[PDB]
Amino acid sequence: DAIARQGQSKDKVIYSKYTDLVPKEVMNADDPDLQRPDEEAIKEITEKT
Amino acid sequence: PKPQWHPPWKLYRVISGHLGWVRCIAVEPGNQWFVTGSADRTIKIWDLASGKLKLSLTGHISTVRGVIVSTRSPYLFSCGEDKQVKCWDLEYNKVIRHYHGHLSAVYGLDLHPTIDVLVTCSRDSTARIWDVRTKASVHTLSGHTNAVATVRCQAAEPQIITGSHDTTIRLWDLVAGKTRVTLTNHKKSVRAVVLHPRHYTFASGSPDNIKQWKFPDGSFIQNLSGHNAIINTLTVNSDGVLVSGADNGTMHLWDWRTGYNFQRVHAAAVQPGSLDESGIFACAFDQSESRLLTAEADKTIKVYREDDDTATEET
Amino acid sequence: YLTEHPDPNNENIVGYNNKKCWPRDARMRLMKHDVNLGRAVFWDIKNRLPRSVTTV
Amino acid sequence: EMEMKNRQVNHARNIWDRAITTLPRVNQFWYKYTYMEEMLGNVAGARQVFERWMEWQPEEQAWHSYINFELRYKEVDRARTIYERFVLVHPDVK
Amino acid sequence: LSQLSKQYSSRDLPSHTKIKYRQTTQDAPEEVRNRDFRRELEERERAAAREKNRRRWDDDVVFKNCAKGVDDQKKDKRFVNDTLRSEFHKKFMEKYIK
Amino acid sequence: AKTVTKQRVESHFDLELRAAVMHDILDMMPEGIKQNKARTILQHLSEAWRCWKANIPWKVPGLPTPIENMILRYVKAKADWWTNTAHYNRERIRRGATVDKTVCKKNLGRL
Amino acid sequence: EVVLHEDKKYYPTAEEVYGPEVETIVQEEDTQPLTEPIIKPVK
Repeated sequence: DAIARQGQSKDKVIYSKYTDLVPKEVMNADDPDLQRPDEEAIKEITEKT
Repeated sequence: PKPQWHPPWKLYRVISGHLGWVRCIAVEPGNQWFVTGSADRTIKIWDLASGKLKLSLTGHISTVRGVIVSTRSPYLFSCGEDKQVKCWDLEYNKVIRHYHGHLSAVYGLDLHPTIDVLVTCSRDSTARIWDVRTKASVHTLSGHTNAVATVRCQAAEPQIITGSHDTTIRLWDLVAGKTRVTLTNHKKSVRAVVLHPRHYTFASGSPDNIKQWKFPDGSFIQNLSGHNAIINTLTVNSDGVLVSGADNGTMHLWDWRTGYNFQRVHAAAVQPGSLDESGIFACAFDQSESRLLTAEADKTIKVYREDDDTATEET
Repeated sequence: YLTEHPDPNNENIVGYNNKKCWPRDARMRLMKHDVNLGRAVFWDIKNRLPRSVTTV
Repeated sequence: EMEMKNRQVNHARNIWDRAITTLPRVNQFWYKYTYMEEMLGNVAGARQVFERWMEWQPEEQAWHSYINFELRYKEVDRARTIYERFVLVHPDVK
Repeated sequence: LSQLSKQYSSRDLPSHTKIKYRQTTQDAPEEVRNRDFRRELEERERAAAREKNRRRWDDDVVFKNCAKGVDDQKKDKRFVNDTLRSEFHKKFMEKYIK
Repeated sequence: AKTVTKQRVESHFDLELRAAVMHDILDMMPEGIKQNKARTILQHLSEAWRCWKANIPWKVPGLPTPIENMILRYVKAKADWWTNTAHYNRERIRRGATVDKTVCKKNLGRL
Repeated sequence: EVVLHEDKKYYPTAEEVYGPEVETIVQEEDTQPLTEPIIKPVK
């Protein structure tokens, strides 16, 4: 499965195994998962931008 | 189990009179006025508050394929089939500045919520990122084998995305002057893109199937299926329903958190005798989601409201 | 023609009106007999009144 | 196919694995995998082909033909368990 | 890159160097967050949709009244998708061809 | 540095019209064929040319009715591009100032 | 008793009678002037 990383490999690939074909369980209600990080993340990201 | 009691969505009002098919649609942040890009080469402005119009904008060399409303300044970003993407100043009743660098027609445009920049989906396949207020640009986004259908960006982690005709939805990380990831989920060209108010998962759609992907890290969300047709647009509202407009005229409302859509809407908006296959090219949800602006190739913008009924069936 | 004209009072330019260019200030402003002249134009229309023909 | 006709065939088989890591398309992956397994690497080619076919989606004619070729190869013992797993993945009357 | 900067051209001169922030008189983001615009638009459309309101010479003729009582047959305001004739190109071609 | 206006804006509108028509034409059939879609741009293109430009319906026997209806829709949109613009040309001729010969008598001949 | 010479009918009544409760609004005349382009009179 690591053969798909041949060539340039740094950070974002996120396709190797086929386990990502079907999603995980179903839609659920969670604050960190289903919404977003805190406002300080958008503030520091906006300042970095 | 189809929870959260999806309410039925119905019509509100009918509008017509445009000289050509409506390519794009946009609304003011305070719901004061509306605007629509049209095939007639003149930028349309319609104030819908009473069912009225707004103003007739002119000077676009070709049909406007997109428009945007800046929150900070009264300048509506303009994009059209003329390959000239020009943000317009409306303060003087005349434009702001004309952006440059697009090699071909601009299929889309977007505005960053925090930083000042101009995003564009250019049929050259080039998605233009522009440092804007300075008259500057920012960076050129490439890598799509075919033309970029859609563009989306946010002030969160580098979520940037451009829907591409090449069947691989593009993901750009702009912060580094870079990209993000290649999305192979869509089996065909994705002409639809949406950003849900949940903000956790980026939404997209294609005629083959609709692809919803939970981001930032490269994770996905779900595969929306059951509507087979060319997908003109996808719009996610705050109530949990996302209307999907099609070129065939079938708008399918979406229950999302339930795992499947909230409605299959088949209706005839057909104008007088000229009809052919023209469907609804674009649609927009209101601020309070009390109505839905319907822009169709028949030059009829029809808002959609509900009758406040119980209903709530299942399947 | 007044009974055939569906309005109690308001009368637009109707059939014949807006004579300006050459006698700009020497033309007529308006009169009740001018509305009677428009009703006379309707009396010329209905006076001819072909079923199917190209008319005035 | 042009690289397969060469006398090396090592870079052609490794290129076939590179196509397996590339878009499988469920056509050239099973067909090219059957060509490589038919060329050489019986136990290995059927192992990687069974792991790949058991990874992304099941099959019908490719799965039944793969279990038939793996059964007629040497023994049907492993092909019986593989047939029970493939049949259990997509049950049906056929 | 660190290259491809040599000469300039027109239309590239410094322009709009100072942007314009949203004034509190036009659009305030906090006022939009606290906005009543749902009920404000329901009441606006409630008012607008609430009130909308607004004799031998004659005998010697060989014919009689022919066209009478026909007015609304031609729609005053009609938006037609067909651009061939409709209302517009009917009078447009009528004035440009005779 | 494109879109020179004059008569060049129409060529970019026809090329861009044939651009999205190729993507939607490729999205019309779920599988179909690859090279078969390229030749359809000639039949639909010229069929719309002689279709709208002439009085012939340009009906193709055994045609892909969804693709012929989409190309007929967008073809009628192209006719509208030559309709309202021609109405503006007649307004720019009589009322407006005349420009040269070619464009003038051209649009007059289209009308 | 049949139709009109110059007027007659070409696909009429379709959009007007389509929606039973639908109200169509088409303004081809003015739709506000260019004096005030929805700006802020901060003068």
